[PDB]
Amino acid sequence: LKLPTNLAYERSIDPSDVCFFVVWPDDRKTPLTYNSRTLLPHQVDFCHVPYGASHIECSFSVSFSSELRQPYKCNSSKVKQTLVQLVELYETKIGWTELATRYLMNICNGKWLWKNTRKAYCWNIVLTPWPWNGEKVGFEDIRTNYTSRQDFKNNKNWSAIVEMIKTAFSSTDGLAIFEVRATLHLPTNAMVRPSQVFTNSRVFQSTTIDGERSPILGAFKTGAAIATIDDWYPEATEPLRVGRFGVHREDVTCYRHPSTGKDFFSILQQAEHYIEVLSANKTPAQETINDMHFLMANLIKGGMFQHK
Amino acid sequence: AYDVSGQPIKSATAEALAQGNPHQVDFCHVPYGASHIECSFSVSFSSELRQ
Amino acid sequence: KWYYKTITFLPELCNNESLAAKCLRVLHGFNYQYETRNIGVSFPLWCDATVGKKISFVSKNKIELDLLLKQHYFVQMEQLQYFHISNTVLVPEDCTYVSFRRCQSIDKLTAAGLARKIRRLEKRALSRGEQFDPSSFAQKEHTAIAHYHSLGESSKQTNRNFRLNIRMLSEQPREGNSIFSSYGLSNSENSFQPVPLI
Amino acid sequence: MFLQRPKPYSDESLESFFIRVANKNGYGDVHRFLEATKRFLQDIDHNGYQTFPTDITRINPYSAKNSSSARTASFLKLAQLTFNEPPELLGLAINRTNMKYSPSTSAVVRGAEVFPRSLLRTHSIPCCPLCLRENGYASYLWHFQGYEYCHSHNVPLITTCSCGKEFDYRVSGLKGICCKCKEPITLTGHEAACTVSNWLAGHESKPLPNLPKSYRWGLVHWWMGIKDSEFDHFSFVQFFSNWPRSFHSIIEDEVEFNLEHAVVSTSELRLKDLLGRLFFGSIRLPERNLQHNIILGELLCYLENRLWQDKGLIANLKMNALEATVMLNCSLDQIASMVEQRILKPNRKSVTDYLFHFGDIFCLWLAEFQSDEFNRSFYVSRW
Amino acid sequence: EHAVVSTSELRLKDLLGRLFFGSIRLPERNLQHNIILGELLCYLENRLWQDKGLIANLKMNALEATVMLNCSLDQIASMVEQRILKPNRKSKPNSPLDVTDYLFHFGDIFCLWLAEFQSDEFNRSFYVSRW
Ligand SMILES: [Zn+2]
Repeated sequence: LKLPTNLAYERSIDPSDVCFFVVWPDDRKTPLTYNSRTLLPHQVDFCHVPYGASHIECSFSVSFSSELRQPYKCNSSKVKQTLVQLVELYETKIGWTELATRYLMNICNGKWLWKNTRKAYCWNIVLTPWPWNGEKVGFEDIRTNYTSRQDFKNNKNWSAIVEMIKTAFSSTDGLAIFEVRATLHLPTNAMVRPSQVFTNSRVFQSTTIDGERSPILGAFKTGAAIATIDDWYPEATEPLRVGRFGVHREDVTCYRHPSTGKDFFSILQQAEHYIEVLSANKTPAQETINDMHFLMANLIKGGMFQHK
Repeated sequence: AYDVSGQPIKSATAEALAQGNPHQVDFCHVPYGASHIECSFSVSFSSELRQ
Repeated sequence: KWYYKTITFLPELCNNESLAAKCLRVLHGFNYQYETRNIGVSFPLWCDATVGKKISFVSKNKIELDLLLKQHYFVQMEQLQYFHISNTVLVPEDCTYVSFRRCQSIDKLTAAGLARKIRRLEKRALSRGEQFDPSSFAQKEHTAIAHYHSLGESSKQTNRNFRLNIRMLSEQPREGNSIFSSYGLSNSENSFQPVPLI
Repeated sequence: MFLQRPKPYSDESLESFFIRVANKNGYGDVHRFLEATKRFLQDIDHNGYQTFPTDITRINPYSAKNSSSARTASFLKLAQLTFNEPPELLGLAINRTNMKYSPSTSAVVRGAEVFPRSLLRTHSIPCCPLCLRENGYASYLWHFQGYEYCHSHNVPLITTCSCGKEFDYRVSGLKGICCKCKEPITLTGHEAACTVSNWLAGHESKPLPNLPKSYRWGLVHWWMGIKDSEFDHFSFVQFFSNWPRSFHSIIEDEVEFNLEHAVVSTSELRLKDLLGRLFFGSIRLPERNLQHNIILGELLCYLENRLWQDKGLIANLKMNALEATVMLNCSLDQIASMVEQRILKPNRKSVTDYLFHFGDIFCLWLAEFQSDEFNRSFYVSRW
Repeated sequence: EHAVVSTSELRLKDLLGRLFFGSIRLPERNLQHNIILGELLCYLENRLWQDKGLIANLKMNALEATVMLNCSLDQIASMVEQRILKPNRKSKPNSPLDVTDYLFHFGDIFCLWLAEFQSDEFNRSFYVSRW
C-alpha cells in the first residue's frame, strides 16, 4: 500500500486547556496565580498552592468525535477506500471497547494532571458527559479506588460512558463531550506544575481568568496525556503517547523506529493485508490486533501521512 | 524518516526521530467563565445575476 | 586598623559558592566557639556570575584573625593545597569599601517563605482577636529582585537548609564599630558595618 | 506500604516470591500487589515509576529491554523499604548477563549461577504440582529446558493438565486449581533424566561431574551443541559414564574424519577446519575457567600431549589472528602489538588473514596469557 | 567535608576514588575472593540512597563505567544508544560519544551492573550473604 501525496486525518480526541482554580474553606473559587521571579531576565515562574486554600479544582473538557471514519484528505480515493473499510472492519471485528477504555481510563484517573499528583492526598474526577441522562459520574480517591481497569469497570456508570465513547467513535456523526473536574487535594503550600512554554528559565504557559493570569496545562499537553495508551510495541513496558514512531521524552530514543517493522507507516503499508486478516471468520493473532490497535489509535490522533 | 519509494533513512536514527521539533500555532479558545460564543455577520442577497 | 587575610581557591574546577559557604560554616563555628564576633568577610571578586576565587577575613583584632584562619578545616584544605592562605596584612589605601549584607528579605519571596509570613500574620491577628482572611494575601505577580548570591547553610541544633542570600552593596567607611553577624556578614539590626573590598 | 515476608527460600522463582508475598499481606490477587508496588514507587520518587511491570509474566529484569537497570533499582528499593526485615528479593531475579556461551549465544544469571539463554522457556513454564502443594512455592529451575523431572520427586513436570490445557503458576496462584475447572491439578528413560535434573540443581550424580551449577548448564548447552538439537539425558549420562574415554574418542573421531575429508593439503590446513567445531564450541561456556570448564580442559590436555605427533600436524595448523584473539583472551590491537614486537611469528612478512600456527600460539598462551583460572595447571593434574 | 565542589556535581573519582578504583581488580573481580571490593560494594549498596541520594547521584565518566563493569567504551556506546544508560545531559546531534565527561550517575551504573553485567563470579550474591 503506497502512501499518497495528500493524506491527512483530523483528530478525534479534542481536549481543551486544563484551567486551575483554588477552593477556599468558604467554598468560593479563585484562579491560581504564579510568581514570576526575575534576577538582575531568565524569569523563572513559581506556582504554589496558596496558604489557606482548602483544595484545588482542575477543569477541562474533552470531546470524542467520529472524525476518524473518513480521511480528511486523500488525493487518491483508491487509498481512501482501504482506510474507511479498514476502520469499518476493525470496528466490526474488534469493537472500539479497547481504545475507548484506554482513553477513558486516562480521562478518569488523574493522568492529564501530569505531575500534580505525585504529592496529593486524594483527587476526585467528577465527569459530566454531554449526551447524558443520569447525574454526574464521579470517581473518588483514585489511589485508593479506581486503581486498575477492573476497578473502573466496577463503577456503576462506567459501562454507559464507554458505550457513549464507542458510539461517538462509531456513528457517522456522533460525538461525546465530557466536562471533567478534578477536585485535587495537595499538602499545605504544595507545588503545582503547569506546562512550561517552549522557548535555567521556567516560564509557564498561561491564560487569563477573571482578568488576571493563571497557569494552565496546555490543550496539547492534555491531549498527549489522554493518548498515553500505546503499550502495544516491541518488548512493551509502559505506555507511550501514540505516535508515528513511538517516541519517549524522558529517555529520548524512539521505540517503533522504522527500522523495526512496528512504526506507523510500515504497518500502514500492510493495511491491505490487515483487511483480509480481519475479514476471515477466524479471530486474528494477539500481536496483529495489537498492531491494528496502534494503527487505529494513530488515526484517532490524526495527522499527516504524506510523502512529498 | 522515510524517503520516497519506501526506504528508511540511515541518518534518521532512533535519536533523530525522537528530537522534538517546535512549531508555532495561533490558538483561540473560549475563556473559562464565558457562557457562550456569539458570532455575527451580515449576508445581503441581490439580483446581480439578472444581467 | 584593618587586618585582613585572604584565601584564594586553587582548583580550576570548583564551585566557589560551596567553598565560601563552608568557610562561613567554619567561621560561624568559630564565632560560637569563642564568643568573638569581630571577624567580617569580604569577597574581593564579587563578580556578576559568581563569587570570585577569594574570600577574605577582615578584623580590627589581630590575634583572632590568624587564630581563626588556623582552624582545623583551613589547615586541612591547606595541606591538600586547595586553599591558599595569605598573611595578616593591613590595608589603608583600598578605601573601596563595600558591605556584604545578608539580604534576609529575599527569603520572604519564595512561596515557602510567603507561607511562613502568612501563617505568622494570622497567628498574630487571631491572638489580637482580629479577623484574618488568608484568601486576600495573593502572591505578587512579578517580583524582580536585585542581583545577589546564595550560600547554602545548615544549623547543627535543628537540621534545616537555609541560605545566606548575601548581597554586596557599595558604601563608605563611615565608622569602625567592629561587629559582624555570626556568619561574618554585616546586618542592619546589629551595628551595620562596611568592609574593605580588597 | 509495609509488608511481611514469608519464610524465604533459596531456590524460589521471583514470580513465586511475589505471589506468596501478595497473598500473604493484604492482597487477593498478585496483580493487585503489582499495582500496589507501582503506586509505592510513585509515592517515593523513582524511575520505576514508568516501567515497573504489572503483569506477572514479565517481572524478571531480562524481560524489560532498556529498563532492566530501573527494575533492579526498583527491587533494591523494595527490598530495604517495604518489609519488616529485608528479604533477598534481588538474588531471585533472573536478569541478563554480559558473558556468553561458547557459540554466539547470550546468557542470563540468577543469584550466583548463570544459565544459557538457549534454554529459558520463554513461555509455557512447567511445574511440579506436588512440590507446589507441599512447599508452596515455585522453584526457579522449572524455567529451564534441562530440568525435566523434579529432583525431589522424580516426577516429570506437569506442563498441561486435563482441566487446564496449559498451566503455569504465574497465573494459577501456587495452588492446585486449573484455569477452567477448579480441582486439584495433581496428576502423575525416567531415571536417565532424573539424575540429570537432580544434578542440574546444586547436587551430585554418579556419572556427571561436580562442576559449579553455572558450568553444568554449560555442559548441557555444549551437548546440545554436539547433538545438533534434542537434548536427551540418556546420551548425556552415558557420555559422562566413560568420561575421559568418550570425549577423547569424540575428538579423535571428529579430528581423524576431518583430516581425511579435508579438501586442501596439510600445511595450509586450518584449525577451524580441523578441530573446528569442538575447539571453538567449548572455548567459552560460563567462562574458560579450566578448572570448571572441564570440556576445554580435556580438549587442551589432549591437544598439548599430541602437539607434536605427526610432523606437528596439530602444532602447524594455521589459525587466523582473530582466532588467536579467541584462543587467548586478547584484542586484535594487542596481538598486533605482540607481532610487531616480534612475540608471534607471522610466517609471511608484510590482518584477518591466516598467518599464525596453533603451536606457536599455544606456547604463547602458556607464556604470556595464562590467567588465574584460564591456567594450564588445572588440567595437567587430571585423569 | 573537604570537597571543593558542590554535591550535585560531586564525582566518584574524588569522593571514594582511591578505594573503589583501587580495589576493582586486585587479581580479578571475583566478589567471592576479592573480599575488599566485595565489602566496598556491600557498603555502597547498603547506603545507595541515604541522604537524598548522596552516593547514588555520584558523577561517573564512561572510562569509569568501563572499569566498574567490564565492557569497552564502544560497548558502552552501544548501551547508551539503546538507552539502557541515562546520559543525564543531552548530546542532540547524531550522538558524538564523549568518553571523558562526567555523564552518568553511579547509582544508575551500580544498578546497570546488577542487571546486564552480573557475570559468573562478579556477582552480587557473593557479598550480600556475608557478615
Ligand atoms: Zn517437586
